[PDB]
Amino acid sequence: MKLFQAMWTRTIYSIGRMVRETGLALDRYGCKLEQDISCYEPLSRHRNILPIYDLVPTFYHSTFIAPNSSLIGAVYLGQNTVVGYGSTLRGDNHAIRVGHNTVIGDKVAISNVATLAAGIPVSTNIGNHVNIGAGCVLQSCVVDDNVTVGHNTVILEGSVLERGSVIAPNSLVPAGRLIPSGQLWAGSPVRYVRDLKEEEIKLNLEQTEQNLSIGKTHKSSLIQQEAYDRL
Amino acid sequence: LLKFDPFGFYSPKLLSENRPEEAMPFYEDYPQNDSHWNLWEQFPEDFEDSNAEREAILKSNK
Amino acid sequence: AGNHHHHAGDQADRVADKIIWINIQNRIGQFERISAFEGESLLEALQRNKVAGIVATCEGGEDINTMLEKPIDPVTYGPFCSSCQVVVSNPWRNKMGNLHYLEERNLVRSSYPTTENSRLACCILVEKWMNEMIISIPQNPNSVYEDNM
Amino acid sequence: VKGKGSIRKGIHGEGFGAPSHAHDALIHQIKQSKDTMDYQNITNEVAQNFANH
Amino acid sequence: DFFVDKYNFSRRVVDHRQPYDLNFSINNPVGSRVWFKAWKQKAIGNFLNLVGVHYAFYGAG
Amino acid sequence: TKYGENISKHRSLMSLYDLHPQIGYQSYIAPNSTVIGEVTIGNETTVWYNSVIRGDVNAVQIGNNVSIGENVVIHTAGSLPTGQPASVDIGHYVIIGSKSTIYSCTIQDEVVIGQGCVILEGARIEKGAMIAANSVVPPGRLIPAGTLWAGNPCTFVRNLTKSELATNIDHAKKQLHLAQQHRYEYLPYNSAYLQKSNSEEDLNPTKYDDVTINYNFGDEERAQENPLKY
Amino acid sequence: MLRLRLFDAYEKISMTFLGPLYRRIGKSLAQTGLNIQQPYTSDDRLVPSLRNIRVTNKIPSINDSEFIAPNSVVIGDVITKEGSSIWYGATLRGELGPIEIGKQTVIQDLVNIQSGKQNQKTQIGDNVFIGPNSYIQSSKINDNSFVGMGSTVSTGCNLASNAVVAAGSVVPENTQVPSNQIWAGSPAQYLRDITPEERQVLQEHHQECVQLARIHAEETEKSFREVLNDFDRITAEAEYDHESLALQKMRDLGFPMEGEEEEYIEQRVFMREQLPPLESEFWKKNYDPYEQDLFHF
Amino acid sequence: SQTFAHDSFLGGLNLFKRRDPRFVLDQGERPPYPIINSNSSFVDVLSNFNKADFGLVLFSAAIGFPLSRWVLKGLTFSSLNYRRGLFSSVYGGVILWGLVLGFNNSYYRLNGFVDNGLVWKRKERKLNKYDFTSEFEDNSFFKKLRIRD
Amino acid sequence: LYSSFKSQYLLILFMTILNIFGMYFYIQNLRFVVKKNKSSILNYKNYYVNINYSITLNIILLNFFNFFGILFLSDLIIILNYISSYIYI
Amino acid sequence: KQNPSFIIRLNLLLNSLMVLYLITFNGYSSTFWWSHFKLNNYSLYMYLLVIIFNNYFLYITEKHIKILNNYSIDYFFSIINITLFIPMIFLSNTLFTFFFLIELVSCAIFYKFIVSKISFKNSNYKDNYFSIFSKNYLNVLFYQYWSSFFSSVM
Amino acid sequence: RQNFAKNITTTDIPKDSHHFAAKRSGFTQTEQAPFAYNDV
Amino acid sequence: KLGIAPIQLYKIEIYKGLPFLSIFFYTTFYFLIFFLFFSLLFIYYLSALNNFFWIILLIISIIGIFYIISIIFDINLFKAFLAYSTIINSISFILLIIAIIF
Amino acid sequence: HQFENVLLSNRKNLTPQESVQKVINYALLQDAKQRSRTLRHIKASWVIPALLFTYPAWYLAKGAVN
Ligand SMILES: CCCCCCCCCCCCCCCCCC(=O)OC[C@H](COP(=O)([O-])OCC(O)COP(=O)([O-])OC[C@@H](COC(=O)CCCCCCCCCCCCCCCCC)OC(=O)CCCCCCCCCCCCCCCCC)OC(=O)CCCCCCCCCCCCCCCCC
Ligand SMILES: CCCCCCCCCCCCCCCCCC(=O)OC[C@H](COP(=O)([O-])OCC(O)COP(=O)([O-])OC[C@@H](COC(=O)CCCCCCCCCCCCCCCCC)OC(=O)CCCCCCCCCCCCCCCCC)OC(=O)CCCCCCCCCCCCCCCCC
Ligand SMILES: CCCCCCCCCCCCCCCCCC(=O)OC[C@H](COP(=O)([O-])OCC[N+](C)(C)C)OC(=O)CCCCCCCCCCCCCCCCC
Ligand SMILES: CCCCCCCCCCCCCCCCCC(=O)OC[C@H](COP(=O)([O-])OCC[N+](C)(C)C)OC(=O)CCCCCCCCCCCCCCCCC
Ligand code: FES
Repeated sequence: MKLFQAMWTRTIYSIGRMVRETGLALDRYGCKLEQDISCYEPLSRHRNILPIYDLVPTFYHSTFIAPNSSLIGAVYLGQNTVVGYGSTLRGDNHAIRVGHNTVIGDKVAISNVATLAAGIPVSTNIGNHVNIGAGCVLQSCVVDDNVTVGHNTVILEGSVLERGSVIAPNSLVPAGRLIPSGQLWAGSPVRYVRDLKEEEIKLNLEQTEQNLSIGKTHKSSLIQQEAYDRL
Repeated sequence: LLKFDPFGFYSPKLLSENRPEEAMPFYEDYPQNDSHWNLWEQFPEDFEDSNAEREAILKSNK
Repeated sequence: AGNHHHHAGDQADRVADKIIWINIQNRIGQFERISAFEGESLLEALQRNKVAGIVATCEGGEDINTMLEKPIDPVTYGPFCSSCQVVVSNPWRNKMGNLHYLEERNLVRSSYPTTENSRLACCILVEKWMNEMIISIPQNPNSVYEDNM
Repeated sequence: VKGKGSIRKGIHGEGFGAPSHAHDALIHQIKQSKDTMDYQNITNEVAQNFANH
Repeated sequence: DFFVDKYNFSRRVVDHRQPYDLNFSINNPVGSRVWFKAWKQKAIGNFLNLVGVHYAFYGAG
Repeated sequence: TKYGENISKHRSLMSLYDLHPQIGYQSYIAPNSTVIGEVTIGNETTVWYNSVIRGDVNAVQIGNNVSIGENVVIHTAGSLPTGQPASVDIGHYVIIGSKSTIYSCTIQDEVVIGQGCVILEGARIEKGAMIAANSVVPPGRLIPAGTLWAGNPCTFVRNLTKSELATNIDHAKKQLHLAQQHRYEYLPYNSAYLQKSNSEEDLNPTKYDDVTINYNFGDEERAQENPLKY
Repeated sequence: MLRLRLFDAYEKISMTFLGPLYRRIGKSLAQTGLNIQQPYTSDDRLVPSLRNIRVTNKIPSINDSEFIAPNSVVIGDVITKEGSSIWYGATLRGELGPIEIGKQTVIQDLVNIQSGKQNQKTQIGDNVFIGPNSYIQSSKINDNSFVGMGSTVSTGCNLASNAVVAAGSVVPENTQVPSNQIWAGSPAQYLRDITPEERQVLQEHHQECVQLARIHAEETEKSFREVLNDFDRITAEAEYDHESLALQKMRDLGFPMEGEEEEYIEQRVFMREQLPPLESEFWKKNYDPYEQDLFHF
Repeated sequence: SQTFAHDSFLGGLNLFKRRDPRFVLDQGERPPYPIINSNSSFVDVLSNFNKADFGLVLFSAAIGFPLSRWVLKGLTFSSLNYRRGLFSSVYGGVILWGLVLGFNNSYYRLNGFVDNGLVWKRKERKLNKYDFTSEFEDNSFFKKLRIRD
Repeated sequence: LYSSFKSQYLLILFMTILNIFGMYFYIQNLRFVVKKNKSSILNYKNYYVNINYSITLNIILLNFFNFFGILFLSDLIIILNYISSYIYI
Repeated sequence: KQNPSFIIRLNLLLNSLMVLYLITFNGYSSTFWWSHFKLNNYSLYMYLLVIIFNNYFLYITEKHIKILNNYSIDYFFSIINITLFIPMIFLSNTLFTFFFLIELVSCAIFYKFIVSKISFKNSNYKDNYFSIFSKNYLNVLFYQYWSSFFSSVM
Repeated sequence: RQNFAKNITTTDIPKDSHHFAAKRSGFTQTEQAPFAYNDV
Repeated sequence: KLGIAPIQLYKIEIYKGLPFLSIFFYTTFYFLIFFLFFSLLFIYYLSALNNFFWIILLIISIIGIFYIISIIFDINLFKAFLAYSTIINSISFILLIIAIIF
Repeated sequence: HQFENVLLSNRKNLTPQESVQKVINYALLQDAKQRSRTLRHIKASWVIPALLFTYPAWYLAKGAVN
């Protein structure tokens, strides 16, 4: 029975936690008896990937995840998704799903609200070739494929961006609003600007591809310098 | 009073309870009946809930 | 909300135009000038500005049925000590008016000398008309052992 | 400032007390004109001490 | 041995906080020559400080 | 040379020679977050990841059951033109959105600050007020209690109703259980030291100190209320 | 004899036998518990230091800086001159383009510098100030420039010396900010001309931050033993009394601290002469006793 | 059979085996064992020392090490010399307490309070009218801690 | 109960007067216990509030006995009567 | 600044040893040392009860001192003297010996009140250069001393 | 306030998606953005 | 000596001036030894004089009760509250002692 | 039949409206599954203590009052 399986999982998890507690306490007591100060040292407890019980982040090994970033709870990354330095995907209350070839800029924060009205997902879903600038904030928003969001942009709950939409930097998308496909929107309250051209679309595609390549180079260099754990 | 119609029988009711205004968060309207005698969420019998996304990603990673 | 005269699209008012100035003669004979706001007690303003000479053993008194309510509830216990006394100048003392019986009880029970203009900062509520009010703050007594801590 | 608690240093010098506290004229005089008194200035404190006596 | 999957089983940081009188002559085992030298110096100093007290106590005992 | 090492030397809590931060019970400070200087945190207050709180230039007071958000920078000013104390004061149930910056200000209880806000020194936000995400509160500006403001510079929109105030308070109370869920993932004993390699300095100290007192004196009886405790 | 010998024997036996045994057992138990808890748990890690990251031959040159926050990110071609400060969480991705930071240039917390072009460089002058949560893309910022909190400088911007950008200001792309001018708003526009008092306070604020960077660097750059000593000192001060504090000050001044030394107290408290006044103290314009200025009273 | 031999090193464990929970006997109640010397002086009590008293002293010495270390664990701001001196003082105190217990045991054996190896010719046997513990002790571990005629 | 057993109606009356007055004397503080917010009364050690597990455990044992003293009071009464019976009064 | 935890633990240890002596105690019920002390079951039980309660309170005090140290070693030395000498009162067989024992215990309590901590290192930085008068110390000493005098003479 | 989940799985909520339609062309520089969910 | 209701104000002052730990130890010593021996004076030690003690105890109890009934509601200090709790319990135990010696 | 990750699938052929609707439906279904799993874990956390400690509590109460 599923309930029995869950109960067994909880029991074994608690036993493991108690075993860890006693082991660490014994090590500390041994240090105290041995006049060893190793235990006392204060070192950052930050964990890049933190799993809530039953909510473990999942990502393809091809993805580049900045060691400065932090993935928490139910997070799902695509094939070559790149997460910038210092960006946090809390995804603890609900899940966060990302596409194959998206780029998340540095200092981007993604966190979803507790609940929303009927028919509105309470999880962040991002397209395949999305490019999100540094300093952006996202909450329970849906973004389709081939979407570029400018730096320092705020996207609130229930907001849907269709394929090809572009949002200028330093603009906010009010909660529960639609950004149609192939249009440019700017301003703190987003206002229609114009329809995108093929040249601009190609430039955005090239920009996101360049960001993916830069992420690959960063991953290689960090692995070389031992700053990246070989998962 | 004439306009008042919390349910959607006479005046259509959005699934999204309200229309959010700019400079405000999107919050559900307070229901007319606020009874808290609610069960935990109910699901169909033999409901499939396996973490298919995680399983597929783990299988691909190998 | 309320108690403001803003319309859609107006700019916020400056805090400088809203701060109420209180002039004080310190326990050491010097002069001080501090800022307070309407709706908060003179004791809160003085503690925020860190004015010396006030012990405030009870720290404002009870949190319900407080002396700051304009209609003072008869079931109020009043101040729980007399360690926040301040001497207020007559022009504003007369405007403040007669004392509550509990406040007068505490003031007379004060161990140090008292003046007819003495009042309790916790019992005083800041008002707009108190602008530029002059007070004096001699040293208040220490009640219990915990005051030294 | 190291070893002086909440006292903090300004551009032109370091204060003699915590940020929001009030400056003391007597302490200022003691620091600036230590041991020197041209005349026995009668401040409010001196007048009040005389009255109390 | 030296290292396991993640934990260093030989991890060790020496405690730099040690008492000043560690390795002093007096702290040596009682009855040793170093201890006797230290104790003799301490006793001479104490007697010089308190000639009368040492008399009244030790001689009386 | 100066900055060449493999292991970060970053600590969440730090002091400057007299300025020890104080944190209440059930208050979660993320390991990424930095809280340095004279900073006081109340009970059930949560500071999320990558947030900086410097009370070095002046004191910082944080109330109870408040949320600070992510990528938020709270810092103080040397002084204010009005002569008021330049410390940062935040009341209870205050929610501060991510990407926001707080200068020396006075935020009262139940105030909600949007994501990316910029509150400048001397601002006074009264009880229950709300601020749009990308708005700026200019220095020395008073936001009345229970009012909505938006834009840069911020401009009045409308009054807030008791339902809106209750919703904000409910959100502030709701953040607590998420904070506790995050908290439960850390054991009281840090195991990072077990992953380092012994060095010459570790094996043989250059200089020795006199045993005065161990900072963890009585910790065999102290409760491990906060796992992220040195 | 017997009692102390037993004490020493037990001390050695404990330290040499029980310590290692308990340590080994605890480590094995910790490993077993972690294995049991997997995959629904995470363990502590050695967080990498992302200061001075080298990418494809691009080596940061930041050794000539006063303060670099331990948790900041400096990658690629980032050159900083003497006295520059980079604070907590700042990210300088120099691989996109060269990032030059001048002498005594302050970059506050959570400030990101990223060139939007492929190889366009970011040049920042001396005595420049960039506030927290700022975002500079690619621009020429001359000396003594000021950027406020939460301010964005876009690509191609050129702001001249003594140009002020108000906090919360989004400078439009390809914008020129003349000297001694204040620009504010979003999009940022000219507001007024900097007054001498405003310039003075801006300079004082910049100097204050420069000086504070030294204290921050001193605190952050400490060894494990020094941090442990600081924790011990704070704990001891939590219980030190007035007499203990007075004794600390007395020993720092050089007073006798032993009974046999009490007989030479006068040589350390009274005999030592006082330093004569500086001759600048004889040139003061006025010598009237100080009193609070009763203007506004 | 219920008490250890008084001449053994474990003969000092008979102090914890008592017939009734009283402290002292009544003035006139016969001691459980024959009296060897009612008017015992210090010298004769010392002369009556035994392997049981030596075992009590050895127990005190063995148990004073953990107790001395437990006391010392609350020591701070102490030099090594003072710490060792404090350990010596506490250990000596525990051993002195053991000597006192041995002296008391010797005194009890002289007075017949505890098993001294002798038995009265005619036992004075009670009637166990009130019995709340016989079955409990027989079925429990406490039968060892009580002596029954 | 013992006063009634000894037939002291006046003593019972005065005991009750004192008991009720003291009861209100203790109870009135529950009014002050109400606070606008949650207080911070814990000492800070290592930048965090210091909560003592040992004192909490002792308080918990005291709380258990305070709640359920009636159940086990017979044993305590037996022990106290046993102690007092040695006194020949 | 030595923490008095070791003094408190020493007091607990010696109280436990005294409890062991009482548990193993034997003898006849009578008076000793010139009929100035009574040795009977009720008096011994009172002694044991006082010792047990003192031990428990000392245990709680040790935990509190580990929490925070605002009490000197002389404070707990006075507590040690009180704990050592106060249970001997119930062994009194005459009002004369009772008076002397209570006088000794009163001196010990006066010692405890004398060694009370006076000045604290608090967060109030406003009274550095002003005189604040607190009479609690003198009031305690005065009232304790005169109450002891009246009780003793009567 | 209420914390239950709106999106139930026991059955599909009856809805009409044609009463309200979202504008997707012909915008102005002063008009607000349309709404994403328009089911009644 | 004890500080019972007729003479209580000095006890209030002592409690005001004492630390919490001092009160913690002093209440234990007081109740467990001083007051217990005071009770045993009438119960066990000086039992033959109970023909005189009863009236004195009754008068003291009545005077103390009628004197504190109003004072216990005039205090405004935590130390005063603790001291008056001790005083009220002392009076109650004195009434119980009268009942016992009856 | 077989699991399909709609979010990671190719939706370029469909119109943007159909693409967003499919993504929303897929997100809702996955969120419902996650909700079910977490609710089951909460239920297990409820059941375990009951089974483990109900009889000890009854034993304690029975011994106390009988
Ligand atoms: C009559 C008038 C009164 C005076 C009489 C004489 C009394 C002498 C007492 C001992 C004096 C020791 C020296 C004191 C020096 C002071 C000055 C000084 O040094 O200043 C610097 C000194 C610091 O320098 P320091 O180096 O750290 O310490 C000094 C020494 O180095 C280290 O100091 P320490 O104290 O740590 O070390 C002491 C050690 C000094 O070190 C040594 O010399 C090495 C160790 C020698 C050990 C010798 C042990 C001998 C034991 C014999 C037992 C025989 C039993 C036989 C039984 C029968 C067998 C068949 O010497 C001892 O151990 C002395 C023990 C002697 C026991 C004799 C027992 C006689 C029993 C008689 C009756 C017998 C009846 C039965 C007979 C049956 C016959 C059949 O200042 C201090 O702080 C010292 C404080 C000393 C306090 C002493 C008092 C403690 C108790 C206070 C009680 C208060 C009242 C409450 C109790 C009420 C009753 C009293
Ligand atoms: C109906 C009204 C009822 C009113 C009741 C009023 C009182 C209720 C509350 C207090 C009751 C006593 C609680 C236990 C003592 C407190 C300390 C303690 O044990 O916790 C620390 C310790 C905590 O350990 P940890 O947290 O791992 O480490 C702590 C430190 O880190 C490291 O720890 P450390 O190394 O610093 O210290 C270790 C040591 C620390 O513990 C101690 O040192 C003990 C401190 C208390 C000493 C006085 C105990 C007196 C007991 C006799 C009855 C009177 C109780 C009066 C209590 C209040 C006095 C003011 O631990 C122990 O060894 C515990 C042993 C406790 C049993 C001692 C029994 C002595 C009996 C002596 C007389 C025998 C009869 C003589 C007859 C003679 C006839 C001629 O406790 C435990 O390990 C177990 C805790 C959980 C189970 C507790 C069970 C308590 C049972 C109480 C039964 C009471 C009598 C039966 C009911 C009577 C009414 C029907
Ligand atoms: C409340 C306060 C506390 C409780 C109340 C206080 C009680 C006060 C009254 C106590 C009276 C005790 C009297 C005991 C007298 C008998 C002693 C005894 O057993 O002697 C047996 C022995 C004699 O044993 P005997 O009696 O068998 O010998 C006679 C034997 N016949 C008859 C057969 C010949 O006594 C002695 O030989 C020595 C006598 C005393 C010598 C002088 C000692 C002075 C000690 C001064 C202090 C030293 C401190 C050293 C410290 C060292 C470390 C720092
Ligand atoms: C048939 C053959 C039978 C042969 C039997 C032979 C053995 C006879 C002796 C058995 C002794 C059993 C253990 C006794 C108690 C040991 C206590 C101990 O070591 O704890 C150290 C401990 C020291 O602590 P610790 O060593 O547990 O560790 C402390 C660790 N920290 C501090 C971190 C928590 O002592 C205490 O803590 C006690 C403090 C209060 C003082 C209590 C004094 C009690 C005195 C008891 C005397 C012995 C009574 C024996 C009764 C026998 C009745 C039959
Ligand atoms: S604070 Fe005590 S009366 Fe005002």
